Amino acid sequence: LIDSKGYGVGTPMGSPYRDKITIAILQLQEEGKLHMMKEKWWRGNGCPEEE
Amino acid sequence: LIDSKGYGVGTPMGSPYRDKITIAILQLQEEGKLHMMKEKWWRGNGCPEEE
Amino acid sequence: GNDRFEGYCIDLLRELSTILGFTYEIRLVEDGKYGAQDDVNGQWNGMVRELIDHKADLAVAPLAITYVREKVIDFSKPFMTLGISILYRKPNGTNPGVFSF
Amino acid sequence: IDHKADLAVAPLAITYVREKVIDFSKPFMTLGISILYRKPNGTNPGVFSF
Ligand SMILES: CCCCCCCC/C=C/CCCCCCCC(=O)O[C@@H](COC(=O)CCCCCCCCCCCCCCC)COP(=O)([O-])OCC[N+](C)(C)C
Ligand SMILES: CCCCCCCC/C=C\CCCCCCCC(=O)O[C@@H](COC(=O)CCCCCCCCCCCCCCC)COP(=O)([O-])OCC[N+](C)(C)C
Ligand SMILES: O=S1(=O)NCN(C2CC2)c2ccc(F)cc21
Ligand SMILES: O=S1(=O)NCN(C2CC2)c2ccc(F)cc21
Ligand SMILES: C=C(C)[C@H]1CN[C@H](C(=O)O)[C@H]1CC(=O)O
Ligand SMILES: *[C@@H]1O[C@H](CO)[C@@H](O)[C@H](O)[C@H]1NC(C)=O
Repeated sequence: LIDSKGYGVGTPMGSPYRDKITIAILQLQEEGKLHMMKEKWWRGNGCPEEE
Repeated sequence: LIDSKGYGVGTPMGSPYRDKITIAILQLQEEGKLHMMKEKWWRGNGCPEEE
Repeated sequence: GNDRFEGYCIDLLRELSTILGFTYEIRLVEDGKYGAQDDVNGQWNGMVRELIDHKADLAVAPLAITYVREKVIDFSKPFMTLGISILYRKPNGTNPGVFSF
Repeated sequence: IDHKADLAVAPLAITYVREKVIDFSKPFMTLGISILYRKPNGTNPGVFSF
């Protein structure tokens, strides 16, 4: 990886939902929900070998 | 990695130094200073004895 | 309505809904774009732009945390972790024949 | 919380219950919980492998 960055539910400048969503992202990350969803969509079909 | 979570400069709940370091941490990253400081400390005698 | 769409960031927006309760409506960005200053005007484009003049409230999409995007709009704390990296072709199968000796 | 300081510049990992009392900046370093264990010494039996 050249750099490191990340996503985010973007809100307008000074919106109240900057705080009520990061409570519900940190909650969904410790419950494993943000890894069950990544696994459900990035599962692909598999590549055979890296020998 | 079991989960994924990160560090962060902690501010009191309501402090405006939250947002002024939010932009400031992003400022060192795209310049490559956060990678440069981490390179300087987490790299040492590499245990190269594999060969 | 909200049933035309599926994906990671539609599953995320449903899971943020059952926690908060804000029942949403998808209006996808029209001039499809993320955000950039046009370097002569200074105006933003797309989903950074439609959050500035308060046309919609969220940006549930791969809208990366960029130093120039953070000064203008308010990002939440991340839900994935990116990195710029190179997509090139895997090399050929070398195929050592049965008469390789 | 009780304002005896202004910042917390330290390895203070962002947790759900810490975010509900103080407010963090955006991460300057990424990690995850991972298991540390002794590198195994010695090799396989391998009386074959001719
Ligand atoms: C080419 C030039 C010479 C040709 C000459 C004749 C060729 C004729 C055929 C010769 C060999 C016969 C078939 C061998 C099959 C074994 C497969 C294998 O890879 O091991 C497998 C099973 O291996 C075993 O553990 C047990 C195998 C049999 C034990 C006795 C060897 C037979 C030698 C016969 C004496 C000759 C008598 C007949 C002639 C007088 C996997 O187990 P491992 O890998 O062993 O596990 C240890 C290694 N490790 C711990 C690192 C993992
Ligand atoms: C039997 C006599 C007959 C007369 C003939 C005389 C001729 C002379 C022949 C040979 C002369 C010299 C032989 C000595 C070689 C062994 C060396 C040794 O002791 O150390 C090794 C013993 O590991 C072995 O090799 C065990 C050998 C036992 C022999 C009997 C087994 C089969 C019996 C019949 C089978 C069924 C029969 C059914 C047939 C179909 C261990 O070494 P180590 O230091 O502990 O290292 C461990 C490695 N590690 C740490 C990586 C794990
Ligand atoms: O854009 S950020 O909020 N700050 C920069 N970083 C860390 C410095 C690598 C990271 C690392 C992972 C992210 F998901 C977000 C960010
Ligand atoms: O705790 S966070 O602020 N939000 C959750 N995440 C991503 C879900 C992995 C990440 C990923 C990398 C980070 F550095 C921080 C966080
Ligand atoms: C050394 C300590 C107690 C710190 C290191 N960072 C973790 C934290 O940020 O809470 C703590 C626990 C750990 O190492 O698992
Ligand atoms: C082998 O490589 C050539 C060019 O490098 C490419 O055109 C061809 O499709 C490849 N064949 C494969 C990947 O089977």
